[PDB]
Amino acid sequence: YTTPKKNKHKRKKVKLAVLKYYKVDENGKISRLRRECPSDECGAGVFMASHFDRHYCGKCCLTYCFN
Amino acid sequence: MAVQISKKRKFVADGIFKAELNEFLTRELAEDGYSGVEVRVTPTRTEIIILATRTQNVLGEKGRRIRELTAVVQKRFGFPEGSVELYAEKVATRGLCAIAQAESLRYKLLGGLA
Amino acid sequence: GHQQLYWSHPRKFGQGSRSCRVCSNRHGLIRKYGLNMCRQCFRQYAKDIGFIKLD
Amino acid sequence: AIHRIRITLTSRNVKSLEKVCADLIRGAKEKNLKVKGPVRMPTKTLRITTRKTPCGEGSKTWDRFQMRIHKRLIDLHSPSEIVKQITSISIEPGVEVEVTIADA
Amino acid sequence: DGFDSRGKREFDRHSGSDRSGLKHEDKRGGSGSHNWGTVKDELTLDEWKAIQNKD
Amino acid sequence: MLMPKKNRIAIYELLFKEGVMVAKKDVHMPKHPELADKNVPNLHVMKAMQSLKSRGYVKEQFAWRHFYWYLTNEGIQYLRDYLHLPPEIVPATLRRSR
RNA sequence: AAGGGCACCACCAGGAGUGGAGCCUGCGGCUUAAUUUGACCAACACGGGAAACCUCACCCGGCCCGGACACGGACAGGAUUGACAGAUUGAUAGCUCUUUCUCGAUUCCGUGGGUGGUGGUGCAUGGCCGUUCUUAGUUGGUGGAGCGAUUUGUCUGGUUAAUUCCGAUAACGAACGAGACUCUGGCAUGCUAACUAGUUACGCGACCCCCGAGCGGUCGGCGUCCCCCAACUUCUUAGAGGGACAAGUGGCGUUCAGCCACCCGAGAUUGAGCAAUAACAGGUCUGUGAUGCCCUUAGAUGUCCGGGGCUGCACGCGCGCUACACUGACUGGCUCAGCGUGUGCCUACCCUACGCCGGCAGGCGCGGGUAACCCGUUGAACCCCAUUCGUGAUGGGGAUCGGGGAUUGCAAUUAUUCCCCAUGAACGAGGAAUUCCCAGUAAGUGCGGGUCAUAAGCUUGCGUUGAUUAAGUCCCUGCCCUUUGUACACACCGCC
Ligand SMILES: [Mg+2]
Repeated sequence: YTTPKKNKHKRKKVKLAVLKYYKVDENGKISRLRRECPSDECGAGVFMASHFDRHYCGKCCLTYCFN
Repeated sequence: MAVQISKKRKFVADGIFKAELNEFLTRELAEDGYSGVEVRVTPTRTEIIILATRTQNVLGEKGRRIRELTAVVQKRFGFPEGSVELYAEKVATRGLCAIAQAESLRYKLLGGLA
Repeated sequence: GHQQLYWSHPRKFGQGSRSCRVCSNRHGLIRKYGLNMCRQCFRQYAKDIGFIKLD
Repeated sequence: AIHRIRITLTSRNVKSLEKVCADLIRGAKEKNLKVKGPVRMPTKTLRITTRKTPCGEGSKTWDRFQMRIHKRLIDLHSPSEIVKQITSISIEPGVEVEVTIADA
Repeated sequence: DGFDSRGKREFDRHSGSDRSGLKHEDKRGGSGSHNWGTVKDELTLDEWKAIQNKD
Repeated sequence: MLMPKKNRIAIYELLFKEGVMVAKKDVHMPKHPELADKNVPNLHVMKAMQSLKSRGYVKEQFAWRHFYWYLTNEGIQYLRDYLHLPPEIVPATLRRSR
């Protein structure tokens, strides 16, 4: 035994709290502060990521980068 | 012809099916004194006979076990539905069957007899 | 690991592709006449298959 | 329809193959169908030579397993139809038939 | 030290186990249940789905 | 086991449609020969049947390279209340025409 | 210890060799991160073990759970599953790091409990195989000898391949093994037959013919089940029947068992397979969903993936291949086989004809064949007939090595294999020793199968050409039987 590498650390999820990444205003006006994934199997429900430099579909893995 | 397999491979494959079916039936019906399997093959359908010591045991309540085996041997070997028939036949003079006596000996020794 | 490397090895040939139809062993394979049976499993099942020792 | 049928019999044991051919010729002769003589195809010997030992240690003894396949041809050529006259084939286990028309 | 360089023993008859040796000694003269004997011993879903998706 | 519910329900409904189950011992086989339209893998069917056998709703037999799971009476009612069925729907092994 | 008997894994008489040389391959050793491991007559081309990856069991690294089920937690306000980009990594392993999405009770965590393992133990075992031993040995019943265990039968002798028989005879009658048996080869102009085998006869042709041959010769040219448009099974195939029995004659013998020779005969001993009571701490847990116990089980000895290794080289040994030459090598022409395979459940991979391109290896189209239908009349080699070489390490040998060109594969480097042009090493018949063998045999000589995507210096078969010596013996080496001795009986690997 005695592997030169120290034991690899397995990734642990952040156990993130509730999403709530879309807000309402003046007694309720829908406003999606996130982006929407346009794929047809993705549908109108799921939402795009909000990376610092790209937009990523969590299911379809489509990318939309702004440069 | 092109779809058909050669006669040599056909007969080897038929023997292969006999061997596998016999081994599966041995393992499954060993505790019922399964003596052997005899398979009559016609180009239309396949008829197989389980020669056993206890037909009343190899076929379950209302023939549940035998029809269950028929379904099993359909699924494994790809036989089309309703093209294979399983029959159970009592072995004549079971005392002369080498496999049956060996099975009864195994049952006795498992029970713990000297 | 994940899907793209677990069985990604090209196994369309060689010893690793073929296996014993009885005991899943890769040694002593008899592929003649489409047997695909082991050197030892064939000696076990030859009588059932129909191969008889004549000479 | 005018029809001519070639029936091929194939098996492993000569006794039952000869029985299942001879009764076919004998049955058709009573029904007055022109039966060409049963042609004996050369027998096919599948030979497998394998080491007897399951390990490798020994005096290098080999087993010569032999599987013989015997094949017979029977031709029925009647001026009239043949399928309606012959609807039974009287098979026993082991022997396999294959119907063929003379066109093939 | 009972073996040569390769590892085969130089005295095959000299048993290396304290429990048993070359000869088979019988436990209690072959007595008890799980033992050799003695002299005394010698002497339908498809239609249900079809009606489920009906309404 | 990371087996999705669609795969689970398809395998269970096959097991209740016919009280038998046959699968090759091949974890790397992409699809089961039966109900390959569901795109379930043979690994999933093997592990589902293994988990069924562990709690005893099915009995497992093995040929050369094939499993032969036979559904049990204890499994009949478990599948009944898992698939929400009345006690009238039975496998063909239980009833044929009667 | 003595006396008998047998055996080409004993000799004799010989033959071909091995050990001498080069190389392939397998062991030991050395070396190595690993160079995985078993086996030491009856291991060492054996594990069907010809390993590029896989195989793989070993090493260097990195993923995954494919840890069932039970209990308790955590949890739709999320148990949890994946993942684009950058780093990071060999990796386009979201393996991890920043990162926000996505997945919906399947999972996750802890405690018990599984499960798998080419991990160990073949000295815990089953099965199978090898050997003693394919030697001729082994055992009841009844009767006799005995107080018993036991013994006789199962033997002085002759004879046989054989306790195979005959004879002697307190034994008589048997049984297993041997034999008999099955398969295979040798003969049937006798039988049944055959457009997936053909043969004769006949008809059209094609050519040599013309001297004219003319029922002339050759034709694997085309045909005559193109089913109305010949017969036949000799050749071929494969079924049933026959045939060979020491049957006939002479000689030897208890004149018995049998032995020798000769005639008629195809054959007067064709090869195998099977194979007793038992024994070998023989070999295999690396054949298995054969298996006990032990070991490991999440940083895995599970499983997968990448690379390497199994090949590694001062040396020793074993099975082998090629040679040392003229009984030859090269070049060309002529001319003859038989085994047997051939398109795939998974499974990806078949045998190849024909035409075209290239010098070759090969490449490109176009078929046929699941097969007595196509390869294929298997135009095989040796050999035979002509050319050159000329006793010279030489036109023998092709080892070592350079360059180039193709094929298979995901991948050819540590050269897979193949082709082409170059260098041309030992080797001039091999010490002590040692192996195999009695007739279609040794040996020369090629062709199939297995291994196989690519692969034969291996093995298993087949055919071709085709001998010398021997019809004996216990000298050597062993084995068996009898007598004998024994303080052994786990049986000399003993006891002491
Ligand atoms: Mg050169």
